[PDB]
Amino acid sequence: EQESVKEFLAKAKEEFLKKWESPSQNTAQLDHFDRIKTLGTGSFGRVMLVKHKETGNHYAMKILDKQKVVKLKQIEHTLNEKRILQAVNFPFLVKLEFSFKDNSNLYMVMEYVPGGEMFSHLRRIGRFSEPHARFYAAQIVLTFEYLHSLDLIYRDLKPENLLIDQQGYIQVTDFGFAKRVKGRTWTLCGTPEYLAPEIILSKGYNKAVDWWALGVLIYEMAAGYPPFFADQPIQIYEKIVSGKVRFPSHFSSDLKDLLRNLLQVDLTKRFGNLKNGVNDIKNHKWFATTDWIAIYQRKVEAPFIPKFKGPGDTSNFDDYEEEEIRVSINEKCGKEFTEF
Ligand SMILES: O=C(O)c1ccc([N+](=O)[O-])cc1
Repeated sequence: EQESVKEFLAKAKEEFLKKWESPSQNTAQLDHFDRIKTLGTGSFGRVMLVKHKETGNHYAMKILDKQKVVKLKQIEHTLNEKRILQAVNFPFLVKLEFSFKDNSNLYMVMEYVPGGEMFSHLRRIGRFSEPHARFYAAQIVLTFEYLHSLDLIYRDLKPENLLIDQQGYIQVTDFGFAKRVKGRTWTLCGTPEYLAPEIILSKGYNKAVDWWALGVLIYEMAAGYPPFFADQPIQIYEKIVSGKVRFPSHFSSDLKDLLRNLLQVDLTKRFGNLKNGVNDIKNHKWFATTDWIAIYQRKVEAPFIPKFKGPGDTSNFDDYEEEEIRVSINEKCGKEFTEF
């Protein structure tokens, strides 16, 4: 509770609110960019590496098909995503550089993070050592302290959404489920292995779901697999709600203790959601070696620098069928996306 942290977060919230209340809109257009490669694809959108034709800068352009967003009931989520991203500012949050829309699609032009997904690195090495997991975890703790102070819940923590930058630090990406919430919210969203019990059980839930997800992430980083793994979602959900977790014997006692407090089924007893808030996590013995300010200032040497050749190198991302970016002659779903 150092006044220094209080004053930092008060300024952070002031700056967020000014942008939140007057969002930027329509700051580029599609023909300002060349398409390079598809980096990922989903049921209503895609991410493509693009290059700005005048500056030469590379970006990750997320393209969402308006009709599919509507069909999959993602309108509000998409509006949340863009309004939040244009208003936030933190060292471990990916930057939204431009946004715009056309007759068919919504576009969010993000910084490109060439090291690829944490998930790929984790799966290639098997598991991270505790110091390595702790370095990433510390960045997530600080990022959640920031987001939660702004009344934002992230709701999609998982290794695929954490990209590794040129200095070996995290960039949190994919704000598709992020939401500004005072009090409780109810939507079923997230990824199965990372869902808190109160989401599975259809309760009104709060920021404590992000702290649960951090427990899942730390476990998965340190073990190589998530704590509630099973072959089918229903089996995963049964394990999540059960109140039981098994730890590998290689985990330190401090790690097990922290994880029991993050993976606490009773949200009213979960670290990050008690009277001392984030400080119960920051002051835990597992984080005793963490210099929180040095992490924030990016002065700690990272566990590894991803291997890549330059800002246009796509070698840490995988290969997808290349599909057209078609723009209809007629405006689709204009009313739904007026504010974008
Ligand atoms: O926020 C996102 O969804 C996002 C996805 C991918 C990348 N990227 O590939 O750098 C950046 C942001």
